[PDB]
Order: sequence, then C-alpha cells, then structure tokens
Amino acid sequence: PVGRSLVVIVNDRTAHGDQDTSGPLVTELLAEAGFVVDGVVVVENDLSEIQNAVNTAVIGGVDLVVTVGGTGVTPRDVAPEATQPLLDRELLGIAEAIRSSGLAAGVTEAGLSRGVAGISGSTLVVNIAGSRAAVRDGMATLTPMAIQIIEQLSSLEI
Amino acid sequence: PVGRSLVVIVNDRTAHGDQDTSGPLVTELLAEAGFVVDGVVVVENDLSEIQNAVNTAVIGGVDLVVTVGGTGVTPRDVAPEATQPLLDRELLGIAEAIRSSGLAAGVTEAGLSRGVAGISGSTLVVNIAGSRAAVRDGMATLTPMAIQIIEQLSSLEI
Amino acid sequence: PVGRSLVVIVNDRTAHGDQDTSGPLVTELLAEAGFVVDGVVVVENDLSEIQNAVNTAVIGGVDLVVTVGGTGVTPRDVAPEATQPLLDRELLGIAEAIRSSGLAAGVTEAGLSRGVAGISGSTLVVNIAGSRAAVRDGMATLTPMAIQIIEQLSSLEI
Repeated sequence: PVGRSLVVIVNDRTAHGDQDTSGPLVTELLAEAGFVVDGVVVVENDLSEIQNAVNTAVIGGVDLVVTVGGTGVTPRDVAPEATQPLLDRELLGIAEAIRSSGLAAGVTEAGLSRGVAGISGSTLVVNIAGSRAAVRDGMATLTPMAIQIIEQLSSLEI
Repeated sequence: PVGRSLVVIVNDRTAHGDQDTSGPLVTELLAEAGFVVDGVVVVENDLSEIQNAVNTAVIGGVDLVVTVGGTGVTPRDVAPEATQPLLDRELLGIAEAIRSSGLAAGVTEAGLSRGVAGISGSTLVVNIAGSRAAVRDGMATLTPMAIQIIEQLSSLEI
Repeated sequence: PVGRSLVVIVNDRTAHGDQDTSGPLVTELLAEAGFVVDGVVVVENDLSEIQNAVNTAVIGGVDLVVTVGGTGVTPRDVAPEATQPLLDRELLGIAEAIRSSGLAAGVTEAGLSRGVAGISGSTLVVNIAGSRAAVRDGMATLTPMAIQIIEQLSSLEI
C-alpha cells in the first residue's frame, strides 16, 4: 500500500441527506492507485467544519486528504479559505496542474477551481471541485504526484 | 446579451492623447462574444486612478471589467497591485490560463503578464497585457470563462 | 553579451564538500545563451545564507541569479521562503512555465518545484530544482524569458 487517505466531501446538500455521487468515485480511484481509504467525512460549506475535518486527519497521521467541493466562485464555497491557513507549505504545482489539465479537458469547474494544495503536518492536502468530471480529471493528475510525494517522505526513513 | 462590460485602458501615453490601438479591439471582441460594452475608461499607470476606475464599475454593477496594460516588469506597471486588494476572491485559473496560452502562442508580454483576476462585488475583473497580440490571445482565453462565470451567477437567480 | 549572471547552489552536501553535479551544467547553459557567468556561490539550506548570497548579487548589479536546489517538500528546503521576501515584484509566469514544462517532460521535482521568480533591485531571480533533469528543462524554459526581460530593461535606456 502507498499510504493512508481520507476523503472530505464539502457539500451543504450532502451534509443534509442528499445522495453523494462524487465520494464513491474518489474512494475507488484512491483504492485503485494503491491507497487505503480510512474513511469519508461529509461537511457543510463552513470554514470551521472543513478545518476540523482536515485537522482531524492531520492529527491522525493520514498521508493524503482529498477534499471535494467548495472551490467555485460563490461566497458559500470556502474550501480554499479553510485549507490555506492549515498549510505549512503550499504546493502550487499540484493546484496549477489540476487547473491546467481540467481546462485542456473542457471541465470548466476544474479549470476555474480555486482549490489549493500543500503539506499540513505529515499530510498532503488537495482541494478538488465537486463534480464527477472534476474528480475524474483531478484524480488522474493528482494521484501520481501524491504517490511521489508520499514515497519520497517515507524514503527519508524519518 | 450575456452581460455588461467595461474596458479600462491603463496607459500613460493614451491618458495624454496618444492613439489607443488596443481598446477598439477589446470592445469589438467583447461585443462579438455577446457583451454590451458600457464604455471605455482611460487611466494612467497610477494605483488610485486604476482603483477608482474599477471600483466605479463595481458600484455600477458591471459584470465584466477587462483592464488592458500595466502588467509588465517596470515599476510604473501597477495594474496588478491596484487590482489585487479589490478582489473578494481571486480566480487564479483565469490569470494562469491567460499566461499559459500567451506563452504557447509566443506572445511574451502575455506569458510574462503579472495580471491577476477575480470577483469584486458582483464584477469579474481581469488584467491583460497592453499589446494587440496580448489582447487577441487573452480575450480568446478569457471570454468563454467569463461567459461561464457570469451565466452561473445569474442562474443562481439571486 | 546579454548580461551578467550568478549561480547560487543551494545544497547542504555541496556546502560540506560533495561533488556539485548541477552547477557546471547551469554555467554552461548560461554561457551558451550569451550571459557572462560572474561566479558560483554554494550555500546550505539556510534562509539567511541564501538571502545573503542573493542580496550580494543584487547589490553588485547582477542581471540574472539562478538558484538551484531547495525547492522540494521537506522542511529543510527553504529557497522559496528565502527568495520571496526579497522580491519587489513576482513573475509568476516564469515559475508557472517552469513547473508546467517540467511536468510535461515527466521531471517530477520540476513539476512540483516550490520555486518562485521575480525582480529584486535590478536583478531577475529564479529558483529551480536541484537535479540535472530539472536544470536542463528549467533552463530551456527560463533563458529566453530572461533574455527578453533583461533586453527590455536595457532598452528602457535607464
């Protein structure tokens, strides 16, 4: 196994009982890249809830947290605002590659995603947009990068 | 019509009577994408003038403001410095896509543009470099993105 | 000659006597693009040493400083943290183009580089990752951009 992962669904409707159509796809793509999926957390578009969810993964030593949702242009979308202050160092390369690949694939919500990416504690944290198309394209870009970052951290033999 | 737009020409020479060769091209490309062009404002490379021009569009409820000029490497180029503090949220995807497309087209002043992009109030604000080549390539990248952001805002039915 | 350049090797091992395998390649690529190479400085992954090295080039009026190393994900990698506060204006276009080209070439440490770029005083400063592959790909992207920025500054006839 490459490492442990957690998925955070950032969606007001999912947090009140609607069918989450994105999370299972993220889970299966993580598993197919070789990650153990420790769990899925659903939160509202709420800064402190999102922070609590990520910080909980960070304190439990999770290797990869993928948040899904809350990267659009409306004031309610606060995943990036919630994430950025938790980052000890940003990895613009991840966020830029996700936007760039989504734009080339014609997935607008991915090209325009305000998502950030970085290391918090021992955890790689990456925001992706909420749609199935964004999760598909974002995950294809992200997972080899995440494998390399995580493999590099454990080859430090720290 | 997709929405209302304003063009802000940021150019010391144009502000003192020289022929503006970029503004008419921006106007015609906006019109061809379906925007009403409310007007054109000419300002110097001057932070408070640029801010006044943009804030005036913001308070009038304009949907898209394209600023043209003042994104180069010299100290006089202050469009990005003027713009960034007005943004309630940045849209790095727009600025990155404009740079990336300009670089692939060999338009140096576009690849290297310090331009930013984001939402201020109800207005999408985007900096592009001053040349005809930069306006051509920047507008081709920008206008479908702007249509999608604006169509999304009005489909909120707010 | 296009201008004067300095190379700063940011590497703990090189700073204690190991063979620097990257610096000669950077020197030869600079020379081949037409820069005079004023010198090479070796420093540790140490914020104040890196700053001293860059600020020394800035005060001596150097046109281009390329730093090599210290852009990875581990806490010891501090080239970007050292560089960013010295920049009077950032040139995201350079850093983004370096990441983007490295990603397309399959050079992971380049796609993921946290390197920044910008103008400090009269000096263009650009961080690249430490490997030979990163220096090869980064330099191919950087040197035409650097020539254009420097040629533009001296054509100001300031």
